Formats: sequence, structure tokens, C-alpha cells
Amino acid sequence: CSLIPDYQRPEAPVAAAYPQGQAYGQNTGAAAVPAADIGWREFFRDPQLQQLIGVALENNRDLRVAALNVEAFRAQYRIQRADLFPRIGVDGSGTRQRLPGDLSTTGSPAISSQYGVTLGTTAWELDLFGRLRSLRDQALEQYLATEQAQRSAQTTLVASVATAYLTLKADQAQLQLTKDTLGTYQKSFDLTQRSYDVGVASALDLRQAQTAVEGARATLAQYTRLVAQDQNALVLLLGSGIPANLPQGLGLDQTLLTEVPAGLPSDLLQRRPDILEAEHQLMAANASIGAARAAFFPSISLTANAGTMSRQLSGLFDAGSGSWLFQPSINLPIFTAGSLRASLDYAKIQKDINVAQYEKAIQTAFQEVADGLAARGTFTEQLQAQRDLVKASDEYYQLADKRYRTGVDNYLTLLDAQRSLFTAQQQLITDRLNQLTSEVNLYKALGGGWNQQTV
Amino acid sequence: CSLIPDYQRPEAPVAAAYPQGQAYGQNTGAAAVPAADIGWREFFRDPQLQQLIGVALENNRDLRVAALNVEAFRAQYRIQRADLFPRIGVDGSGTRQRLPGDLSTTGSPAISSQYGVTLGTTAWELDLFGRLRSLRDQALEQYLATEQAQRSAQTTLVASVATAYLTLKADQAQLQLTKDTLGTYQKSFDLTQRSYDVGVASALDLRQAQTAVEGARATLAQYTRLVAQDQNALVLLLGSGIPANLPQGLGLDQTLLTEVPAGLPSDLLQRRPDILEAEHQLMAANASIGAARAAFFPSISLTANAGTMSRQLSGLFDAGSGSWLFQPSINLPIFTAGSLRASLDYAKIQKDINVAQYEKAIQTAFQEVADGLAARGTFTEQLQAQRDLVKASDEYYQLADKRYRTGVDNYLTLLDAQRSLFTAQQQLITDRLNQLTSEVNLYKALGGGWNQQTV
Amino acid sequence: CSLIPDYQRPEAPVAAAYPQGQAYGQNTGAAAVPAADIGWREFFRDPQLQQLIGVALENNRDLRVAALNVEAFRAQYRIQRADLFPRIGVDGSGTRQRLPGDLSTTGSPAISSQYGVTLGTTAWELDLFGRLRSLRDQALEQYLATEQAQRSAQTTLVASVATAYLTLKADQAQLQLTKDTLGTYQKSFDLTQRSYDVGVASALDLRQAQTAVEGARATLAQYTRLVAQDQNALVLLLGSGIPANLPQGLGLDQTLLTEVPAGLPSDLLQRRPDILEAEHQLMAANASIGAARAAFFPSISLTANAGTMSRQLSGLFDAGSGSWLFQPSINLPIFTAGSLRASLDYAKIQKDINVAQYEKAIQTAFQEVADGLAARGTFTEQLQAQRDLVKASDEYYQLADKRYRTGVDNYLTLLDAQRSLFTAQQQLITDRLNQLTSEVNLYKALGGGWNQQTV
Ligand SMILES: [Cl-]
Ligand code: NA
Ligand code: NA
Ligand code: NA
Ligand code: NA
Ligand code: NA
Ligand code: NA
Ligand code: NA
Ligand code: NA
Ligand code: NA
Repeated sequence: CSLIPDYQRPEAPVAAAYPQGQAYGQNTGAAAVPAADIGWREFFRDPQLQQLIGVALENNRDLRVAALNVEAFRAQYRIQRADLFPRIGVDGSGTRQRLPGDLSTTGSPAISSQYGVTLGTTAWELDLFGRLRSLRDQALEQYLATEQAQRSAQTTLVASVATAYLTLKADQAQLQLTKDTLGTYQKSFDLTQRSYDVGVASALDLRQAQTAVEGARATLAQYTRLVAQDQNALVLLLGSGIPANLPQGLGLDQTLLTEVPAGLPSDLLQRRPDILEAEHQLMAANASIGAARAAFFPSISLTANAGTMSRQLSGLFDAGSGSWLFQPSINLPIFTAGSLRASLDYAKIQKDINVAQYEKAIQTAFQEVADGLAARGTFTEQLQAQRDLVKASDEYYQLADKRYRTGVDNYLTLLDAQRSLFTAQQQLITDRLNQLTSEVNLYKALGGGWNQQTV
Repeated sequence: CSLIPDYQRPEAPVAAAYPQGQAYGQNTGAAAVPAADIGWREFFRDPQLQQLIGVALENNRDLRVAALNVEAFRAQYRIQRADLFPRIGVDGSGTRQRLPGDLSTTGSPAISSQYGVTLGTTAWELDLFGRLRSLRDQALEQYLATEQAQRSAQTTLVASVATAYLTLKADQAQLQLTKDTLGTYQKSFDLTQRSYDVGVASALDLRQAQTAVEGARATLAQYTRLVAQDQNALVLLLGSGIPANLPQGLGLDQTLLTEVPAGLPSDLLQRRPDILEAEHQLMAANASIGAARAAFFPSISLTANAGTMSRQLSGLFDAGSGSWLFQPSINLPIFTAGSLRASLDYAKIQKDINVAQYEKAIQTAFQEVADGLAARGTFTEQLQAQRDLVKASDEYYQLADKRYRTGVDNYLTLLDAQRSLFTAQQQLITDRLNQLTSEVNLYKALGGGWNQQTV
Repeated sequence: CSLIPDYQRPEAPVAAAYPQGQAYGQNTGAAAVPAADIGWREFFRDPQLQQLIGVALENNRDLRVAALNVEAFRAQYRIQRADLFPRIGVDGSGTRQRLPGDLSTTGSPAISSQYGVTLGTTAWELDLFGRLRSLRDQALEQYLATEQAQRSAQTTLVASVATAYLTLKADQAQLQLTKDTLGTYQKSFDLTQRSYDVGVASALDLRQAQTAVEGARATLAQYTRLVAQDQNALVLLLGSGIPANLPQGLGLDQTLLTEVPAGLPSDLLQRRPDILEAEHQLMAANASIGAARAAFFPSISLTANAGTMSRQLSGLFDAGSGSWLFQPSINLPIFTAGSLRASLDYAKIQKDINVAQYEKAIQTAFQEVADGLAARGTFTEQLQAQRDLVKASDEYYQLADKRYRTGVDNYLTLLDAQRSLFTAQQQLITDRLNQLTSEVNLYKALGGGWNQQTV
């Protein structure tokens, strides 16, 4: 017998289609190769990143713990599996007791002493109604869930390394931009100084030009720190140093990622690890019900042994000293003060908690993918508008610089043009990083980088 | 007889009144109808949000798990409650053993057998010193805490739905403002294009107008994304999709919330689910000391049954095969190597941990309410100043535009007027959102979100 | 007899020296007086902060819980140390059973009886192969780890208080600066208002002047709130209100801290609490392997008592009613269906998990110090540039101010000079706050403020 309820997977408490609106491109429906099946070696096209991810898959300590957890849960299933077989061992025994005359059969105080060397088992529970099998099946699903928890932890690490790599790259572009802009402001300042001395440029013009130089200089120190701090964060995720022999990497103006299909929401239920992790834990709670039910039914037990017993230690292995035992037992609960019902009620509550947790897991994934798809349908337009802002601002600066040196306009115009171009360029870099980070997280949200190659 | 110490609620380690100063309006004193007693249907005035909150209460999976934990702790209480009663069951027994001559009775090797079927209890602990009663009282108290934790989980969710709805509402208003602003920027640019074509407007004027357009173009795509992502976040909190027959919502310029009276700091100890939760945990720890003390006192046990016994399985239920057993036991510990007092010390340490946690819960609650009252006394003036800025910026915009089209001054004044107005209008939307959400959290901070209608 | 494997401390999986580059000062080397040994009384120069940290060390509830946790884990060590010694108690027992004809000694239905009041030990496990000692040593090292966790709890509190204090101080400077700036803008606006009524200032000049005032009015309301809420965040950390008679505090522009040496990364291995905490947890898991190994070896148990026994209750403490029992046992497991191997595998897996967690603690500590040195090597430059910017903006505002009211220039240039200076000054305060925070957090990363005076 097995009293585990028959398992049926809850229905997905989300929409059948991903959201539509001004922010969303057209829904593309089912895909033959879902994002989860696409390798990170395929998804990430930067060969420097591909190597960094490989270093991290081997040296990161968090993912190392995740791997060892699976092992630890397998071990706990191996214990629960062994509870079904008899614990057989050797039992050496000694007894020596003085008893009063009203207890000893002879009628006067006496010492009764006995010894034994026996081989067999003690309190071996026979699993007729599947109490121990249910607990084994609970322990098996918990292991299975931990295996998916590992796969989820890798998809987290992959996305983390990618984001950290791309942040360092964006901040390295911010830094080089500031160096070039400082040098340009400095050169511009030197002409203004030169003009001031000869009495053409005013004192105001000079201090305005001074403001542009000191601002850029303060910005230079910030990104110098941010770059270093981005390096430190990358090293931590790798679990070791940045390798020396790194392949030439790609630039932020190149296509760094492969475009990944959204698929259908229902794809998540078979592909996304932390949804499958939660399902396996729901299956584990279902199995535990079968153990709480078998508590109502008779509990069969057996104690048996064979060996040698004697009244004196020396007379143990002598002839005519053999001994065996057969001690079966059955126990059926009649009256518990509502105790067994509460234990079944409890296991039933634990299943419903797991239903809800599994459902929340689905609803979370839907939200995360939908967010990624809103970035996909808006960042191309935004980047293009920012590119056009940079292009217009540059033309604006060139005319402004020309009209100041000529004496047609004030320095305030050139100052406005200096700031506007510089803030627009810094922004383009940030926007590009946000678009790429969003794409990387969408990949993770669909099933991530568990596979190195495509399945 | 129980050995549970008397309970005394620790003093509230906060000030008797809420803070005063520049950021705080005058304290309101005692509240006739405390915030906790006021319904979210009374607090929230938007009928659409009210409906949406109702949808979240039935569908949100986090709150659902919270509702189930209460039942799981109730069941655990019911288990501990039952263990004060004797467990009555049916025991079937068997014993077949070979014994050598010197251990047997007969003086010669023999096989003795006995069989029994009986009805009764095994090792029933007579709770004389209240060890099991203490463990039941600990369990009941943990259940009572878990009930309070459900109320706290609801006050959180209500605040989360309100914030996610108000956030969406603001970003929608941002989106529309950006759409309108781009429209006026596009017209202005086209007027400049024509003016340049006749030789009035300069090339600089035209490119200044262009940077204004492309900048709004990038803001439009950002708010288009933000709006969509704000909807995804709300749907996750609801636990389902947005309903189809929702009533008309209210605008952000209208009165949205029924501002809640603060009351006195002491109201928190009676009404905030967070604090009441930590008190029940304290009372639960207090009860564990009763079970640790009881271990020093005599332990009373009983094994008692009645039924049938026989040398042969065939003779079990026959006439004259009747049997009973009465086997009471008492154990009083004398030497434990310090085990028992260490267990008691541990029990006493846990209560101190829980006292310290109870006090922190009150200190944290004071901090949250006070921050909410710092916002209340400052946001009135901040929004008045931001409104006045917007009005002044609109007048500044119109004069500068009028002055540019006439040729009496440059385009830089108009560009500056355009940016100041747009920046100021965006910021007003954000300030209103910061103000509203501070009020929403103030309501939760006093423990408000539990009742639908005012009690 | 102990089966605990030899403890070898894993090698540091970090670089032999802290990073170098554009953002870093030269590596100073090994320090005579390490950062961990510097007292917080020495490190924090501000006497108002020293009184506050003292208040927090005795009133903060989370540090109270952390110190009580040490007592709880110590009590847990004592409980398991006691399991090595025999539990001696007084055991009183009764027995009364009816036996049917075939089972009785008389051949007919008889009632047997047995009583006894005794003093002894039941089931005493003689720790021959060190199973119980391994469990005791496991519990010891978890106590030793909790002792280190308390030390980490303090260094965290010390940093949190210092940061909270500095943040309130920086926001007090932001508020004061805004009061000064608002008065300057209002003065300026009024003089424009007087110049407007006389047909010298235009309607454009006046509205520009107005926007500045309303803008400054809104920032005032904001900083009034942030100061209030910053006080509230500090009170929570103190576990108590702010004292009225505090010592005189130093301003943000003073020398507030002593320069703490970085040392070598290999200092952290001996001097950082949470790294040492991780090491004891690893050591504790190493000891648990000794208890898993000793499950394969013989298990000795001993039951021994002395007292009085009788057939009747009345003849208990009578002459010749004395009794004793001596019952040695030895168990050796032979067949387990892999059970003991799985339990040994589990212990070994847990040790491997603690190795990875110990290696991660070192890698994490490396990141935090390296980021702290990157802040050290860049903030001097940033703040120098920002100070020079403030000065240049100051000269700029003064020139722009006179140039307007003399009729030489227009208000827009004055307006822009006002924005630049006010923004410049606000950013200088923020950069000062962040420079100081980084130094505060660096001190904590190296091993923090456990010692009051320098060691
Ligand atoms: Cl309102
Ligand atoms: Na789709
Ligand atoms: Na970092
Ligand atoms: Na999920
Ligand atoms: Na409302
Ligand atoms: Na709950
Ligand atoms: Na949406
Ligand atoms: Na505008
Ligand atoms: Na309700
Ligand atoms: Na100290």
C-alpha cells in the first residue's frame, strides 16, 4: 500500500499571451528552440565574456555551495532509502543482578547472571502502508528540487557576470570620454586665458571657462574610482583574478548579444528552473501526506536475532548454547486526542502553501519576462533619439565655439553647448548599458544560461 | 501545578510623544478612532483602487501563504494539546525464542513462545508539574503570533497595491505631459525653420530648437517603458489580471486619501500587528521556561493495558485467556553534569532575546511613524513651492517665446524657459507621488490596513 | 578513540596584495598597529560621535540580541558536554500483571507483582570512539563562531551610527546653505522688483528672479524633512533618544578621522570577525565528521543501579530487600543499506560547504577593502576639483551679479551663475559625505571598531 495522493499540476494563474501595448512589439508565439535551450556560448557573442563566464562557472563560491547542496540532499535521500531495510548488527550483552527472596524463585536472595553474543535486528519497521516509502519519496523530490535550484543559481551567476562585465565596459567608456572632454575644455580654456590677457575676453568669460574645466576634472576622479570598483566586483563574481591572456573583446557599438525568442508564457513551466524547483517541492509536500495518512494504519515491526547465550562468559560459544529470537509486533492507534488528524491537517496545509508558492513562482516569471519585453520594444527608439540628441548637440557646440571666438555671441551659449553635449554623451552610454542589461536579464528570466551549448 | 513565571509587558523604550520641530506639525494627542481601526475603504477614496485592493486580498499568493501559516501553527498547537492525554491503541505481540538449558527453566534446551493482543496506553506522561502544559502554552502563543503576522502581511500588501497603483498613475501623467511637450517643441522648431529660411533666425537658433525636440523624444520612450513596467508590477501584486468592469479612477490633482490621525506612541503597543506579534513570541518564550523548570521535578509515567495472552496464537481470544498490565514509573534526576540548568539558562536567554526583539519592534515602529510625520509637515510647503515654480515658469516661458519671435532677444532664453518648465512639471508629479506614498506608509505604520470598514 | 580529521586552514583565494592602478595609492605594506587594533575612541575624532557610539553600544537591541545569542550557543555547548557523563537519578517502578493459566508459574491464572526504588543510570553511552566528544567539539566551535559574530555585529553598529551621524550632519549643512541661498535670492528678487516698477527691469527679468526663489523654497522644505528623518534613523540605531547635553561636535570641513593603514590582505585572516566566524563554523563541521565516522565503530552502553526491590509495596525498605543491576552492552553495525555511508558523506559535504563559505568570506572582505582603497585614492582629487569649482562659480556669480544691476548684462547670466554655485555647493557636501562614509566602511572592512581604546 501507498497513500500518497495522485499528483496533478496546478494551472498557471497568468495570461496566455505576453502583454501588448505601445511599449511592446508584436507577440511572436511558440519557438522551436526556446531561450532556455540556447547556450550562453551562443547568446553572448563577446569571446572575452565567454571566457570570463567559464572562469566564474568554476571558481565562484556561491555556485560551488549550490552544487554541494544537491549532493547533501541526495545523501539525505540515501538515508531515507536505507530506513526500509533492516539494520543488522552484532549485539554483545551482559547482565548480573541480585534479587531479594520474594522475587527470586528459590525463596532466598540470589544473583542471576547471563551473557550473550547475538546477530540480528532491532525495531525494524515493515512498510506495509508506505509510511517510510512516502518519506523516501518526499526526500527524493527535495533532492530533485535542489538540482533545479543549482540550475537556477547558474542562470543567476551567468547574468551577474555579464552585467558586471558590461558595467565595467560602460564605465571605461565614460572614463575615456571624460579624459577627451577635459583635454578639449583645457585647450578651450587656454585660448580664453590668452584672449583675456590681451584684453579681448572678459573676466566673466574666463571664470565660466574655468567652471567647465573643474567640473570635468571632478567627473574624471569619479569614473576613475567607479572603473576600479567595477573591476573589484567582477573579480568577486569570478572567484579569482581577471585572466591575463584574454581574447580581444567587443565594443558597446557592436551587437554583443543574440536576439532570443520570447516564446509563450506556458513555456516557462517546463523551462524555467525556479518554477520547476517549486513544482518539485510541491510534489515533496504531496508525498508527505502519504506518511501522515499511514500513521492511522497499523504499524508492523520485527525484532529477530540468532547467536549464543550463556550464564557464564566462558560458556558462551560452547555446544548446546545456541539461541534465536522472533519478535514481531503490530500497533493500531484507536484514540489520540485529535493528534493524528492534526498531523494530517498539517501535511495538507503544507501542500497548499506549496501550491501557492508554485503559483507565485509562475506570476513572478511572467512579470520579469514582460518587463524585459517592454525594454525590447522601447530601447531602440530611445537610443536613436539619444543618438540624434548627441549629433544635434555636437553641431550646436561647433557653431557656439565659432561665434564666441568671433565675438558674435556671449560665452554663456558656448557653456550651455559644452554641458549639453557632454551630458547627452554620458547618457547615451548609460542608456546602451540599460538596454543590454535588460536583454541579459530577459534571457535569465526565460530559462537563463544553464546550457553552454544549444540543446 | 505549572512553573511558568508571571508575564509582565516590558516598558516601551520610546518617547511619550512624537517629535517636534521645523518638519513636524503640532502633535494631535489621543486619537478617538485610531488609524488601525479605520477601514481601507474609508482611507482610500478612489473607487478603482478599492476594487483593486479587494482583488489582491483574495488572489495575492504571499497573503495566501500567510493565511495558511496560521492554520499550520493552529494544527501544531492541536498536536501539543493532545499529548496531555493517554494514547489508546491495539498492540499485537509475538515472541518465539530458543534458550539453552542453563538459561531456560527446564534445565534443558527449549523453545518458549507467547502471544498477546491488548488495548491501552504505552508510556503516558502524567503532567503533574506542567511540563507538557508549558509546551502547549508555548504552541498556542506561537499560533497567536502567526495570526498577528497575517494581519501585518495584509497591511503590507494594501500599502504595496496602493503604491503600485499611484506609481503607475504618476508615470502615465508623466507620459502624457511628455507627449504634449514634444508637440509644442515640434511646432516651435518648425516656426524657427521657416524663420531661418527667410534669414531672420540663425543656424544656431535652429539647432538649439532641435536639441529640445530630440531630448523630449528620448524621454517619451522612457516613460512609455516605465508605464508598461508599472502595470506588470501591479498585476503581480493583484494575483491576477486587471478586472474588466472597474469604476472610474481619480486624478492626482484631486483629494485621494483621508489623512489619518497619528494618536499617541502608546497606541502602537495595542494595535500594530508587528508589535503584538513580537509580544506573543515573548509570551511563548516565557512558557518554555515552565517546561525547563519542570525537568528538575519528578517525571511520572504509566503503561496500562487489558486483553488476552497465550502460549499459542490459537488460544488468544479464548475463555480464561484474560490479561492486564499496570506499570507506573517515577524518575527524579539527581546528577546531570549540569545538563538541566543549561537547558533552563537557554530558556531564560531566549526570553531575553524576545524582550529585546519586542523592544526593537516598538523602536522601529516609532521611527516609521515619525518619518511619516516629518513628510506630512513638509510636503504641504514643498508642493506649494513647486506649484508656484510651475506657474512662474509658464509665465517665463511665454514672455521669452514672445520676445524671441519679435527678435528682441536670443533663442537661449527660450530654450532655458522650455527646459525649466518641463523639468518643473515632471518634478511636481514626482513630489506628489512622494507625498502620497509617505501617507500610504504612515497608515500602514500605525497598523491601519486590516479592516475593510471602520470598527 | 577521536575520529576527527586533522584541521588544515585553506589557503587565501585572493591576491597577495591589494589592487594597483590610476585609482590607487601605492601599497603601504604590513602595518605595525593593525586597523583592527585601533580604538573607535581613537579613530573617530568627534567627541559628540564618541558619546553617541557609547549610547548605541549599550542601548541598541540588535547588539543586545547578538550578545545573548552567544549565551544561548554556550548553553548548547554545555548541554552536549554533559551528555558524556552518566545521568544519575532516583527511579521508582511498579509492575502488576495478570497472567493466564498457560503463562503463569503456577499453571493457573495468577497475578505477578514487582516493585523497586533505585538509584542509577539507564543507557549510558561510554564514549570509546569519541562520538559524543565530536558532537561536543562541534557545539564548542559554533559557540566560538557566535562569539566572533558578536564582534562583527559591533563593528557593523559602530559604522552604522557613524554614517547616520555624518548623514544628519551633511543634511544640516544642506539645510543651512539653502536658508542662506533663499535669503540671497529673495534680496535679489526684491531689488529687481524695485527696478521693475521704474521701467528698468523687464517682465522677463522679474519672472526669472521669481523662479529661483520658488526653486530654493522647495529645496528648503525637502532638506527640513531629510534632517528630521535623519534624526529618526539615528534614534533607532541608538536604541534611545539623542541626549540634550552632548559635547561640542566638529564640522564637516574639519579632520574627523585618523588615517587607518590598509595592511596586507593576509591580516584579514586573523583580524576580521566574520572571517574568523566562518573559520569556526568550518572547524565545527570538521568535528561533525568525527561523529559520523564513530558510527561505524562499536557502541558501548551501560545500565547500572542499586536500591531496594520487593513483591509488595509495604516490604520495600526492609532488611534483605537490597538489589542491584549491572548491564553492559556492545553494538557493532554490520549491514546498513548504505545508511551510515550517506551520513558520513553528508558530514563531509557540509565541511566542503563551509570551506567554500570561508573562501567566500575572504573574497568578499577583499572586495570591500579594495573598493575602500579606491575611494581613498580618488576622493582627495575629486573634492579638490569640486572646491575649485565652487570658488570659480563664486567669482562667476559675483561678476554676473554686478554686471546685471549695472546694466552691462542680462538676468539669464546671473540666473545661470546662481544655479551653478548652488548646485556646486550641494555636490561638495555630498562628495564630502561619501568620502567620509567610504573611510568609515573601510575601517569596518579591515576589522572594525570592536576595541574602545587602541591595543
Ligand atoms: Cl490627497
Ligand atoms: Na509570445
Ligand atoms: Na564594487
Ligand atoms: Na519564478
Ligand atoms: Na485613493
Ligand atoms: Na502568518
Ligand atoms: Na503591461
Ligand atoms: Na516646456
Ligand atoms: Na479586509
Ligand atoms: Na567597545
